[PDB]
Amino acid sequence: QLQQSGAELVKPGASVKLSCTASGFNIKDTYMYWVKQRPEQGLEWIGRIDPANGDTKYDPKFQGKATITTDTFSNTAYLQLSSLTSEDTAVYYCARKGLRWAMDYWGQGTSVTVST
Amino acid sequence: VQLQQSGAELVKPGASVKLSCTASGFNIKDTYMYWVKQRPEQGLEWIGRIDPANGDTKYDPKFQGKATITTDTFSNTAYLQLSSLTSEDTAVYYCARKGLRWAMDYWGQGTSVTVS
Amino acid sequence: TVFTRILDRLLDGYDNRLRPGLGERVTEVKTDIFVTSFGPVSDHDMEYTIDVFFRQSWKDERLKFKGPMTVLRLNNLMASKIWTPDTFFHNGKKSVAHNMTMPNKLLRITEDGTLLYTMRLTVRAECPMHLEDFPMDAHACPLKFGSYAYTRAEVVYEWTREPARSVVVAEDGSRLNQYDLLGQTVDSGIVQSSTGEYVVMTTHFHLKRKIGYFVIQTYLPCIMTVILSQVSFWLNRESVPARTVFGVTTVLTMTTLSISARNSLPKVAYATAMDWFIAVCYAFVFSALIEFATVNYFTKSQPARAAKIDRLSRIAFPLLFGIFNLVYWATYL
Amino acid sequence: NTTVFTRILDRLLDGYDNRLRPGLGERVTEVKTDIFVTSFGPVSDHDMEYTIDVFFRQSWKDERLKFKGPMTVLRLNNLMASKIWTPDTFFHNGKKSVAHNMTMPNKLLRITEDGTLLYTMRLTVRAECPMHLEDFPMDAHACPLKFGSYAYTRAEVVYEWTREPARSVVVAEDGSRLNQYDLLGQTVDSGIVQSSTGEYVVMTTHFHLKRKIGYFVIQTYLPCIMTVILSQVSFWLNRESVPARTVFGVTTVLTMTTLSISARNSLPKVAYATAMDWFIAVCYAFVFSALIEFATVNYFTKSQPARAAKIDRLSRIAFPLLFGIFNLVYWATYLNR
Amino acid sequence: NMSLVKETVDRLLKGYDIRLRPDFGGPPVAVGMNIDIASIDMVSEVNMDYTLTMYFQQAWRDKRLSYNVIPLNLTLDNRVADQLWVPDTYFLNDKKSFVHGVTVKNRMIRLHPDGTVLYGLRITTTAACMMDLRRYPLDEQNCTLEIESYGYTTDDIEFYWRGDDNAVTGVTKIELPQFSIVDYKLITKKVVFSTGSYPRLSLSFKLKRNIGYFILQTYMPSILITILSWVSFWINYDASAARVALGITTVLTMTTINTHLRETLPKIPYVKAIDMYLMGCFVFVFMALLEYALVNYIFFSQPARAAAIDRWSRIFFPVVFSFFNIVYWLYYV
Amino acid sequence: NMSLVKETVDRLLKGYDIRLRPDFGGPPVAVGMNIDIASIDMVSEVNMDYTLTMYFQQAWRDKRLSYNVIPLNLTLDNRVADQLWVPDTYFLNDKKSFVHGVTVKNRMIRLHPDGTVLYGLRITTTAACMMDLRRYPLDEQNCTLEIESYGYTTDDIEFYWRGDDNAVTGVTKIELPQFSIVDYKLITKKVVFSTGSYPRLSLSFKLKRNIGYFILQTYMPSILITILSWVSFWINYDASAARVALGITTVLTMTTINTHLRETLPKIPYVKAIDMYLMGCFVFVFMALLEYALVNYIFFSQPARAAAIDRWSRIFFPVVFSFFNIVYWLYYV
Amino acid sequence: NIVMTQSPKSMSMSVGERVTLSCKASEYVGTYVSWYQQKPEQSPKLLIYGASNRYTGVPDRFTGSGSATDFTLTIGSVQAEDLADYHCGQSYSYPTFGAGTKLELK
Amino acid sequence: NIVMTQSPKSMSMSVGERVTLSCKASEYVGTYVSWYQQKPEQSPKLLIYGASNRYTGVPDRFTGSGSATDFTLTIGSVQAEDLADYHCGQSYSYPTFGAGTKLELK
Ligand SMILES: *[C@@H]1O[C@H](CO)[C@@H](O[C@@H]2O[C@H](CO)[C@@H](O[C@@H]3O[C@H](CO)[C@@H](O)[C@H](O)[C@@H]3O)[C@H](O)[C@H]2NC(C)=O)[C@H](O)[C@H]1NC(C)=O
Ligand SMILES: *[C@@H]1O[C@H](CO)[C@@H](O[C@@H]2O[C@H](CO)[C@@H](O[C@@H]3O[C@H](CO)[C@@H](O)[C@H](O)[C@@H]3O)[C@H](O)[C@H]2NC(C)=O)[C@H](O)[C@H]1NC(C)=O
Ligand SMILES: CCOC(=O)c1ncn2c1CN(C)C(=O)c1cc(F)ccc1-2
Ligand SMILES: *[C@@H]1O[C@H](CO)[C@@H](O)[C@H](O)[C@H]1NC(C)=O
Ligand SMILES: *[C@@H]1O[C@H](CO)[C@@H](O)[C@H](O)[C@H]1NC(C)=O
Repeated sequence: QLQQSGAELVKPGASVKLSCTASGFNIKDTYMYWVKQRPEQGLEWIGRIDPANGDTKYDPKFQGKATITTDTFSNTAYLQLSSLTSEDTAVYYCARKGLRWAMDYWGQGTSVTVST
Repeated sequence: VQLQQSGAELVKPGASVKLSCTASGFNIKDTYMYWVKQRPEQGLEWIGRIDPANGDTKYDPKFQGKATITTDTFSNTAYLQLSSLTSEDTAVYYCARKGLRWAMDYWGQGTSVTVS
Repeated sequence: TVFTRILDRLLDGYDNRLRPGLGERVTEVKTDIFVTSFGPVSDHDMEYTIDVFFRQSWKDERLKFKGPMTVLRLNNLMASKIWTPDTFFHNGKKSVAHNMTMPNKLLRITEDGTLLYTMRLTVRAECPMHLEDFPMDAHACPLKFGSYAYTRAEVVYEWTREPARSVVVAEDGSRLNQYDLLGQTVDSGIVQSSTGEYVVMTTHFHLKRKIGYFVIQTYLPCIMTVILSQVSFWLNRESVPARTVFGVTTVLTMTTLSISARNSLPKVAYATAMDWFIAVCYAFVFSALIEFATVNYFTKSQPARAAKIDRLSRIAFPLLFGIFNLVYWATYL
Repeated sequence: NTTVFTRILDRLLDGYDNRLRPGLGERVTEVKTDIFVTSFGPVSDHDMEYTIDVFFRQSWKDERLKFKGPMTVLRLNNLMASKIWTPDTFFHNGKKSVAHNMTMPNKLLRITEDGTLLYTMRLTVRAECPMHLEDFPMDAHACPLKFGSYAYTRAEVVYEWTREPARSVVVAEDGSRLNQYDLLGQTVDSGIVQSSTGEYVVMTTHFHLKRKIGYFVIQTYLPCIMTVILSQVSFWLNRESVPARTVFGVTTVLTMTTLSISARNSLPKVAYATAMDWFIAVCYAFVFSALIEFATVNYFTKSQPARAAKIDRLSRIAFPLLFGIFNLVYWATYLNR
Repeated sequence: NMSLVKETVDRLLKGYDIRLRPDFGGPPVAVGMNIDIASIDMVSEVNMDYTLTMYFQQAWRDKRLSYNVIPLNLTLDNRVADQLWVPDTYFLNDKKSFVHGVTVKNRMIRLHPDGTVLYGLRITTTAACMMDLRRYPLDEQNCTLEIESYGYTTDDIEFYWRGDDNAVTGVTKIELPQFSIVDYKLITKKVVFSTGSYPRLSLSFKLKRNIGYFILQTYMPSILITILSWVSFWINYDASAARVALGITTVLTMTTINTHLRETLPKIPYVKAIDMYLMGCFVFVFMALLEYALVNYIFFSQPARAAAIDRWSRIFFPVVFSFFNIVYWLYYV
Repeated sequence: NMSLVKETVDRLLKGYDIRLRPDFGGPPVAVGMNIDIASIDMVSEVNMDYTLTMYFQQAWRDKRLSYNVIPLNLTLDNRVADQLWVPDTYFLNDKKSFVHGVTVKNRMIRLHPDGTVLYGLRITTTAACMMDLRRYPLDEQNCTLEIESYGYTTDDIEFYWRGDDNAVTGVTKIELPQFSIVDYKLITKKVVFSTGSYPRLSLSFKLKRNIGYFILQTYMPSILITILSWVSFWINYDASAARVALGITTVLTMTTINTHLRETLPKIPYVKAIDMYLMGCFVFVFMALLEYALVNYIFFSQPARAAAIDRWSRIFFPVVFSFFNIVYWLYYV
Repeated sequence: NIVMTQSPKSMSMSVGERVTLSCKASEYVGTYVSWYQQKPEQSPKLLIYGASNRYTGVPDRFTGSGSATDFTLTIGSVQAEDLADYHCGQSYSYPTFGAGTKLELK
Repeated sequence: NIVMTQSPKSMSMSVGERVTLSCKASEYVGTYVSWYQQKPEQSPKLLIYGASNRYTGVPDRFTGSGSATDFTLTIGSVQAEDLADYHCGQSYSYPTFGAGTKLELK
């Protein structure tokens, strides 16, 4: 139902781009969220995008470090990080809104590792 | 547009005279007909009003019962009938049509009635 | 059977959007009014209701026919299909065209082609008023009606009969609570606005106010309380507290009467003619009170000047009161 | 030219049956709602109703109206709104509402290339809110507005909000025209109502209101306080000057009666006991007890005047203490809430 | 059966020309009217109008709608009311009337085998009737309801009640709160207007006011104050201030009661009876005050004159008051 | 000729799609609005709304309505307005408005040989403008009217007045009963909503108050009541009951004046200016009463102190009161 | 009945001079007066109908002024042919005509 | 920003025992809290959407109770594999999540 890229290892200070491909529906109807999860910690919200108008909302603490852009023809969302340090090494998920504003469907997830 | 009247009349006292005016260029049934007598070298004086629609006739109270106006819509003519003439009744007679705020715009050439 | 054919043949090839003689001569519409009952005039909003029959007649060349009837009385339903002149009232706040059980619109077709079209209306017109003469005022309320979306070149209004006899008011129906209908006047004019020149028919209804109520309403209590203030002088000067109570009572009664009079008076920026009489009637009591106070002051030092002031006030007050009453009642009527 | 668009539109409306909803045998139709409040009208306590002026917006996906053309967004005239399907949305507690028809029906229809219809109206909604006037005039109550679908169960039509719910009901800044109350905030909620026919989805929106006190400060409280102080002042004058004190005691009670008449005029009839009524009852009781004390002193002066003077001095030193204590208790009690 | 009725209705409505009334070229078509009054809501003096709710029923014979296949009485859905012909009937003096529509527009169309058609509405009318309030409150009103035809002259239509005794019903059950019904009458007339002669019916019923209520509310306070003003005479002429207290308080109370009663009663700006009565009592107390003032003035010279005037006043005032009241109540009632 | 115009109009309206506005694909259309105010009926503070009647005219170029055979300026009947396209235009802050339907729906449709359609209405709008009464009665209101296209964004429609100096006429002849016009302005804006950017026109006229009538009715009674305190000061110190009664009467009269004025004034929560004035006068008379209470209480110790305090107050109050009035009138003007 | 008065009775004016004729009505007449020009031994023609309206085919030198009960006909440039009798007749009620004015060249 | 407090931190209960987890919201959130289940090394799944509503394909043992600011997830007979992390997240505003609760067999 949802597809993501494999694990990605990057050197500190270099931007990286992650992809989330939907299958079985058109994202022009619903939003697309992005969530990050550090090892053995609570979930955290990165931001959401509305493919209809292209408007995006970000968590202020993550503002300016991530950009979310969508392509309707390929039916895909793209999360491009900024210069990331060794701190933000965690898993990422893309989610779709549900019936009562619950993120029901989630991708398998991708692990972004930072090493020198 | 045009009004025609009969020729001059000469009548002895104690008799009745009849005057008729014919209208060409319009049906009489639309507008009213006015009869006005005028003595030599004096001001105009109204005689009567006739309406072809209902046949209602109104007269100057001093002439009520002394003159009678009738309309024949088939021949498209108006008819004035006088009775009990005196030497003072001699005057010119005019037949007119009202229009554009009751102006009495078109008058006949004029008929002359002399009592002797 | 035959009438169905006669009636369908007319409307066949007939387009309601175009008034008769679009490129031909101007159309002349005749108008007549029958004021069934003259509604109650109001002073707070300066509006008067009126109930009218409204008759219009124009010559439409296309509807001429030939048949055994020579006059067709048709249902109201066919009124919508033929052309109908739009005649609106230039100063109507909110009218309503009655449709009790079927739309109250009568249409008659003559054989020559002279249509007749009458409606029943209730119009709440507005007339500005001038109350400088209240309650002796006499004013005229106008009712002006004219065409809409037709310049003088296209539609012209006339009166069906002699203008003095056009607007006819029913004798029994005319009901006015306060005023009293006097007479009717008609006029024709041309009004120029942004779109063009329109012809306007005007009808003034004259009104005069009834006065029998305000005599016993306010003027008589004022005069009686002024005469009571006058009698206040006759009281023995010794009973000072009784005289003080007698003076205060007139002022309290004047206050109550003035408030009651203000409650009914219509709110206007002008100073009404009644308020001047009220001010004089209210000032005479204060003058008498000031005289009594000056007497109570003077009585200790000199009794002679006290008695002289009493005598002079007695001989002086009613004279000026009557002179002012004469002037007031002579000026207005 | 326009002929291309006319042919597109006529091919579109062809075969479109408005009695059916979009996607009958397939998934449920989902409607997205939004409310923009242009102005919050006057809230009437006597009828217990509040007027509101809204820009009701709805959006729903429909499969049959998709087309292929150059325009890609169609802003259509208002009169086309009646031909396509339109979900019925009746406010559950609206006493009487009116859709404006100023110069053309206030409706806008916007059809996207995908088939996402947008349809908005302008409304003046007059809705009832029950109130608890016990804490009057220190009350703070919330007026609700609940709208849901009609003739359609939850199985067939489900309502959702277009944006994050907190930012769905949007109120204009200068739009609030409230003479007396004051607007605090807005809240939204989704719910399901079960009835004899079936289950129906219902959107609820609460508008929180609070009442200004400044009017009633100078309206009734200050007159009663001034009257209490005045009626108590009379105790200092000499007991020999009887008529002055009698006129004093009479005028105080008469003013109190007029004040009570006005206070009863203030609020619509209720079974409850309002706090203002409590305060006025205590104020009236105090002035009446003072008058009774003066009367008993004037009756007692003949038998034993020394005890009368002691009673006068004790009343002087006793009354303002109890009055101020009660005022402090009352004001603290109703302000802490 | 169903199909027979279906095809019968279909063949009736086919080839039906609505705008042509029945028997277009022949005699007039009779129309029978029948009214069932449910209630009379309110009867106001301020606006001079009364509100009624009624069931209006019209029956007319129509040769076109006629069937011999089914003996039943067909009753059609009200949607058919537009397709058939219906006589237009306007109430002459209604100001605002509307047909009740709750679940559907409340009107019934009932055909018949012989062609008689029955057409029924449910109407609420705010009719207007002139009220003569000279003798207010004790008066009799003659409020009416006037029915006419607006399109067709007396040559084409005829109006008549279907049994004069049983035309109007439900009047006995009507219960006005402040008035009470006395009698009603039914009239048939022809009225001449400038376009012809039009038939009409009139349903007119009297209204009598209840005297019992107004007495206790209005007349008792004035009479009580007038009588209590007389206690001034029994006081000895030495106590001037005491007597002046009453002579003042009576007048002040009369003025206040006058203002209150003006605020309460329905405002009508012309002379009425209760104003005459209140003015009479006011004049009486004023004259009492005047006579005592004159006594107090001429007291110092001669006391015997004062005692004589007091005795004369005691023996004269109640007699004059009783005579005035007797003349009043005999002239009005 | 007649047939030429008939066939021209018939071929114009045929094949005309009402759903889509002119120039659907490309550039936006141009719409010019030309208001003409007839009268501002009433301006109510209780509801904060101002009724107004206007002739509202919109002109725009429509290419599909282009004819070249007839040189005349066609003036079709009003019915045709239901077939042509018409820009939807709603007022933003109206509560209740309705097009007048006295005889027909008062809309004017005037075509042109090049397609410059002109479309006219006669609208009565009850709009609501927020009013600030802090400075009541001496206040300035800024009441407006706002016009917006409801269905088309700025990419589709354009708004501009047809010459600003001649955009709105008829304002000079308006004679409001209470207020007075000062100035009017016409503004063009673009308002951004959630869905898009929409054009807007604004017409706003100031309103000034007529302080003349409003001063005389209310500001004098307070001065007259306050003068009573000075008159009480001029009383001999021996008399106590009379001056105490005068003070109590002043207090009661101030309270009754406040109550009555509140019953007559427009009811609003926030405190007004005239309330501050009345409170000042109430405090003054209350301080006078308390001062005389103190005088009566400390009179038994020494009458020299009483006379001294009386003289102090007589030389003290008339200056402080005038200073307060000075500050008042210099602050509110 | 409504009666008209016309002034002056007979006046004589030279060529090129402004001439004024006045018509006073006893009752009220709301701008329904008309002015008729009568040449010797001919049929009266129409010059001004209502108030200040010129009939078709009439020179612009003639002007009319109206009020409730006062009406005036004003001639500017005057020619030889312009001399003739003039009548002011009202049609607000049953029509009646004034006495008439005779105008002669000097 | 809205903050969620989840209690208790961690708990260890045996098979067949009733278990209750509580979620507290600082600000107002009206019946929009959802409850997600996440097993180790797997993406989270949705258990309860809204309040007292079960997503399709979830056993009937899970129940939820809601309010304005208090929320409760209740398990009856608890199987062996039901131990996993549970998160209560609100979406009334920009969505946020609680700390999380880890459930382990004893
Ligand atoms: C209320 O006012 C109406 C209005 O006039 C009164 O109606 C009148 O009633 C009388 C008696 O019914 C009518 O007299 C009739 O005269 C004809 C003449 O031929 C006669 O044949 C009848 O037998 C009857 O006597 C009178 O015409 C009628 N008024 C009008 C204008 O037609 C009515 O009586 C008043 N009272 C009530 C209780 O309605
Ligand atoms: C009544 O209130 C309205 C609005 O509440 C006032 O309208 C405002 O008038 C000002 C001018 O004083 C406008 O400012 C203008 O800004 C444009 C921007 O390009 C520019 O042309 C000028 O700088 C001009 O100052 C303002 O846009 C307009 N509208 C608002 C503020 O919403 C009005 O002036 C008040 N008074 C009257 C008598 O109407
Ligand atoms: C008792 C018969 O009731 C009805 O026939 C009925 N008609 C409409 N509805 C009902 C049920 N009912 C009591 C409602 O309140 C309601 C609530 C909804 F959300 C939607 C529809 C309805
Ligand atoms: C139909 O109505 C008439 C009315 O008089 C009645 O006589 C007849 O019996 C009715 N028909 C039936 C079948 O009841
Ligand atoms: C039509 O209107 C235009 C606009 O002013 C004007 O120029 C033109 O003369 C008008 N046509 C006629 C025949 O008057």
